[PDB]
Amino acid sequence: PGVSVRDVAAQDFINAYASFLQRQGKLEVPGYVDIVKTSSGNEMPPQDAEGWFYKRAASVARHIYMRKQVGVGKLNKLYGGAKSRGVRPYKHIDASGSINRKVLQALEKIGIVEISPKGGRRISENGQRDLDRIAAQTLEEDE
Amino acid sequence: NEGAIRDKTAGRRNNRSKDVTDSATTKKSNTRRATDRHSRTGKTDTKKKVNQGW
Amino acid sequence: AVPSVQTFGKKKSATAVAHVKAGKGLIKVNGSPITLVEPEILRFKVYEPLLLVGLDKFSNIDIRVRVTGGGHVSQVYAIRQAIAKGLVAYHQKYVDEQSKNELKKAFTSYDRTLLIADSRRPEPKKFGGKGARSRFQKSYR
Amino acid sequence: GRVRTKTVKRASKALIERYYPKLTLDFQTNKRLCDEIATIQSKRLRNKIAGYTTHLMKRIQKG
Amino acid sequence: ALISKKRKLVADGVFYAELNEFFTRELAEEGYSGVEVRVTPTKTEVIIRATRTQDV
Amino acid sequence: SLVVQEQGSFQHILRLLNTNVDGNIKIVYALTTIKGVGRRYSNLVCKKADVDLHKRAGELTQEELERIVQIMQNPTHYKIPAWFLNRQNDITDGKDYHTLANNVESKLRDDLERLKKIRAHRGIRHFWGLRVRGQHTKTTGRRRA
Amino acid sequence: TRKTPNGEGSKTWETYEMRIHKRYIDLEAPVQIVKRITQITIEPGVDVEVVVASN
Amino acid sequence: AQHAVILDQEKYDRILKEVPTYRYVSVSVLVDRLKIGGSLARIALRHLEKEGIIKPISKHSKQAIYTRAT
Amino acid sequence: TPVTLAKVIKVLGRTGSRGGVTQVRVEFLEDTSRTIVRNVKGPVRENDILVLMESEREARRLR
Amino acid sequence: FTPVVLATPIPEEVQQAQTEIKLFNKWSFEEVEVKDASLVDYVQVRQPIFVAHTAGRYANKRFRKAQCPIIERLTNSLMMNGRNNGKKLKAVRIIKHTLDIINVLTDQNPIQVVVDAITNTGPREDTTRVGGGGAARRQAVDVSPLRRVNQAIALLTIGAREAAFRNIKTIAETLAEELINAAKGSSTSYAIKKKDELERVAKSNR
RNA sequence: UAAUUGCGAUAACGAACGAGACCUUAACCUACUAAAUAGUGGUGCUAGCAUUUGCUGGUUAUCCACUUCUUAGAGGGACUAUCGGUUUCAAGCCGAUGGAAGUUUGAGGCAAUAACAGGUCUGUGAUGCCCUUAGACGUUCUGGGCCGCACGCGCGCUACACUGACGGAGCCAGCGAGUCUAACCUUGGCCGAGAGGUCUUGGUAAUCUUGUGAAACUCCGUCGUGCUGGGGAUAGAGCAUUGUAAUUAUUGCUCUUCAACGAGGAAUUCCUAGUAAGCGCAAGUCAUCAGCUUGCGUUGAUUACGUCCCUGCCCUUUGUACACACC
Ligand SMILES: [Mg+2]
Ligand SMILES: [Mg+2]
Ligand SMILES: [Mg+2]
Ligand SMILES: [Mg+2]
Ligand SMILES: [Mg+2]
Ligand SMILES: [Mg+2]
Ligand SMILES: [Mg+2]
Ligand SMILES: [Mg+2]
Ligand SMILES: [Mg+2]
Ligand SMILES: [Mg+2]
Ligand SMILES: [Mg+2]
Ligand SMILES: [Mg+2]
Ligand SMILES: [Mg+2]
Ligand SMILES: [Mg+2]
Ligand SMILES: [Mg+2]
Ligand SMILES: [Mg+2]
Ligand SMILES: [Mg+2]
Ligand SMILES: [Mg+2]
Ligand SMILES: [Mg+2]
Repeated sequence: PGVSVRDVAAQDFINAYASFLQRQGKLEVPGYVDIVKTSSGNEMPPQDAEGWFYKRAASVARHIYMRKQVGVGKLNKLYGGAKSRGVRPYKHIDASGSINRKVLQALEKIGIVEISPKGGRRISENGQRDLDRIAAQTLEEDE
Repeated sequence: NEGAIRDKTAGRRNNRSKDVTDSATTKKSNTRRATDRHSRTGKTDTKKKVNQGW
Repeated sequence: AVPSVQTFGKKKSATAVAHVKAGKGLIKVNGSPITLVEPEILRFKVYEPLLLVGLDKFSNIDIRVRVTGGGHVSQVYAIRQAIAKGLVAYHQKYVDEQSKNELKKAFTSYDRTLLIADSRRPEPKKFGGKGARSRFQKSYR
Repeated sequence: GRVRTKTVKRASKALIERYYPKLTLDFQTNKRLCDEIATIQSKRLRNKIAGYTTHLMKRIQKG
Repeated sequence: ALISKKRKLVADGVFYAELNEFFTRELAEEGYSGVEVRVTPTKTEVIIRATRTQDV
Repeated sequence: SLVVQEQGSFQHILRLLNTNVDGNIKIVYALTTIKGVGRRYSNLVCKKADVDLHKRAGELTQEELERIVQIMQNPTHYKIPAWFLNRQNDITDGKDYHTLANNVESKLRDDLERLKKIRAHRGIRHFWGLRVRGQHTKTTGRRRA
Repeated sequence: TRKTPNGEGSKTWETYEMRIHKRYIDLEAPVQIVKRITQITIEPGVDVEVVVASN
Repeated sequence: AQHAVILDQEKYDRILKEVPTYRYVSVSVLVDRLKIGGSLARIALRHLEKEGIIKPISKHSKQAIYTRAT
Repeated sequence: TPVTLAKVIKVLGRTGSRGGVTQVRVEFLEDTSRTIVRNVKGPVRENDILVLMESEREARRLR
Repeated sequence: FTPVVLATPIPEEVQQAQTEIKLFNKWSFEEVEVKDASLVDYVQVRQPIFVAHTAGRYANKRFRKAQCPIIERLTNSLMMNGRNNGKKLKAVRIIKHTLDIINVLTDQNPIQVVVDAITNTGPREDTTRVGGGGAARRQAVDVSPLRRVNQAIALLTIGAREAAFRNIKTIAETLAEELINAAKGSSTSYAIKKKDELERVAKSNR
């Protein structure tokens, strides 16, 4: 009947795309994974410890598909959260500009996003191709 | 500084063992607020000087 | 150039806008079917207008809604309103009046403020406290 | 507490005093009447006066 | 030149105030009563509202 | 996940690095009772020792535990970033260390005494049992010692 | 700003404000009328600025 | 650190022979039987669901609901 | 227990120095034609129904 | 129920119970009758709703507070004690969680057990601090039905909030438990105890 | 009645300042005038998934049209309307219908006469008088201090957790501000775990930062009641930024150290609806520094809709030897 990613539930679409990249292995995972903390405003690193980068990448990829173009600073602000400054009140804090920038690289080398004009990054036409593909596969779990 | 650490009668331990002077938990002491309408000048402007000016 | 109307609905800052043309019965919100909105505990909140009037009445029309401003609840009360205000505006110009009057009747009888936009609004903070009516703490000495 | 002041009631009295061959029970035409017959400076003020000329007119018809 | 519109109008307001002060001190014995400034091309005009312009 | 069914092999409290550790608590957190290792440091070490985080300290075949120690007391050789460690750019030899359970009490004195012995204000401030980091001392800190 | 010059008394605050209204109107005209429309219609109180073509 | 952070084969069979007659069985319900702590209780809820014994009626974290088999 | 059901007839006034008490006359729905004035605690209006836990006892002004 | 599927499909179990009986989350709104003379006209059921979340103006008039769905009145009183101020979406789910638990034990629509729990813990009569001069005795009074419903909600939710505090059981589990024990007064519930001990003190001043 | 706001009684009759009116702000317009710096539909141009026409995007001008949403001009709208209760059937008040709105519509601004030995000579090149005026109480330069710590008091901040922390994931505001003779707000690309660095760029601004993707909150897991993974004081070691200068540690990051605090005595503050509380954000200050303030929006209750018991103040009545008026 036709499909996009907008027809799939926001959460479990990523959980299938996350499980996809793993099942694929063409990743370019930096290597400082399992020790990086994804934001200054966090206490502990991600609990996945083999993964969480496919999820971030899948999350990143889906976000850039939904709009015109996004940037490194734009993903630092998006995935950022509240940092408990100990005995002092909370403030918003941006996330690591290196995890995201290396997601924008490891997904562009893999063919899901291109360095768009106007600045930022655009969803590659082959990315729409792959994104709409596994999105339709999700609706076959509830068929 | 060489004498600053040497000096006994110094540091928390010494002050902690001395009684807290009662002058700490005092009051405002307020020193003349209920005498505010009673002129201490003792001068008192005269009625002629007021009628000359007003 | 097909028969089409456009309506809206505003809850406390958020304005949901809805274009209602003649179609084959789709209801999308900013990009996505109404079956996804996900605060998801209020899913039936925005389903409500589709059920007050019946699962039909949409098989000839298409609705699409975009929501700017507001908050994660402020907008959900806007889209349900812009949906029902449009279904009742589409019968204003393209169907007969007595059918349109039957819709406002079946809507306002239940009416979690479906056609009628709530007037409540955040009240200005006055100096002397952290809130609108809330005052600071005093101690008397 | 919507107690109308004297300027309202003073104007309302003075209008019914001399314009009963006008000024029916309908505030709407009474409002429009005031802007043709009286010089009021505020849309709000005029509606207050006309609404009260309308309260008095209603009860004059009744003792 | 090259100002923001916000800073511009505020800066123009200060110029009126300071201009007014300098006249209220300088033109007392002449019944000074205010000024206005007209910003045109080719000119910037100042009118001295003083009850006695023979001395001004 | 899965239902595990182990035999008497699993054992409660086990001793390493001169301290005691509860067997029946998760090992990433079980290691933290050692003075000098926290939640971050523990988590990276077990990720390096090819150890299952979902296990407890009571499991972990004795080779896993012995490996865990070897990494902790030599993080710079086992690829740990040298900004992860409690004592780097040392003030005598320049080397980067990670002082552990009883040693972390030892190096606090060595530092504190270095400041005192030098008569630096920070050391003088320590010797008086005061706050050093520059906080006001008028209103806070009344019970301590 | 607090109304008080000093610090005594309850803390009365006081907000001043100044409103800026900006209008722009596009015209396609020859050299004469623009120079005639700008030499007159001047007004003390209205900042008039006349920019030129679409770049 | 008090009784049933671990597996204990006798406890495993205790679970199988006791989930019957639990009209309500959840994370807190498994702990109240002088037995499995909340961590391994949230693992038992998926194993007792691998086949039969418990019927999922609730959804998610912070609140589980199961009922006897039918 | 002799559960007694009585319906508020009239709202009289606020008793109690604090005021949070209201004097109210009630009529029982089981064998009406007798009325008794009772003291309430919560907010009350006409045609409410008070569950008087003792049938024959009434009170008046409070301090 | 004569199904219909347009372009963006509406699910079956969704389609089904909606234009049918306009029931709760998935619970029957009919059949629920207040087992007591009054506190009808003060317990809402009929008119029915879908979830207990409503942008209603139950405040700007004295008695219009009564018209709020009693289930929603239950939720409102859940979201409090400071850290839970606001956060209605939280308690909304806690109620849905709770009703299933009430459903699980001892059948009978939980929207009916809620009606039972409320009507069983509202004190019929109470006392008040009458001055009398210095040595203030206690005057017995008959608390109105509106206060009987309000205090029933406050007592129930409080009883569950302090019980669920610092313990493995969740709010919904204790909330259900309290409502379950309060269906028919079990003498082992926080609300029944405080209700009876208010009519106990009221009885000793009569 | 919120009100010397009114009705009514009336040797008074009719009036003005102050209240009200008014003004600003937040609400209602498919009615008027419009808008490439605001946005919608259609058409080109365009990519993806489906094919049976479809669904979801890209394209500061490739054109056509429009003004619902946005914007601000001129108008309109409410007058407590209709009806019914209640009352001297007076002012009014309460209920229902309608309505964008019916608590002075909500929130403010302005605010008479008079009083105080209230505060401010440390805002002023406002000022009387007095002191001082070259070894200066002028002024500038260097350093220190206003932060100093046995303790008493006040406003706050963060918490004692499982309506929770933590980790992933969803992802939504509003009030602002932002660089000329200059270095302000800053997108984007790389380098870096982080803090940040480096190369460029848009913006004197509805145009660029910015849709300020803010925070609670929603979602799936990890933890299990244990001072525990709650809590983050204290403290050691390291790296950066602001600045001429950071030591008594301006700030930021990292690892480590992991205190008190198990809901708090007598007492006491604040508050009635988009309010309380929870939650962050912008602005002020600002080279750097918010645990402060001024505004803003987000999530959004419980309970009153009463009375004079406590307290505070107004009103008459009354006493007075007080009128510099009980200091
Ligand atoms: Mg996050
Ligand atoms: Mg965020
Ligand atoms: Mg440790
Ligand atoms: Mg318009
Ligand atoms: Mg109405
Ligand atoms: Mg004085
Ligand atoms: Mg002065
Ligand atoms: Mg100096
Ligand atoms: Mg100071
Ligand atoms: Mg203060
Ligand atoms: Mg979280
Ligand atoms: Mg490095
Ligand atoms: Mg430039
Ligand atoms: Mg912590
Ligand atoms: Mg701890
Ligand atoms: Mg408490
Ligand atoms: Mg600032
Ligand atoms: Mg300050
Ligand atoms: Mg006398």
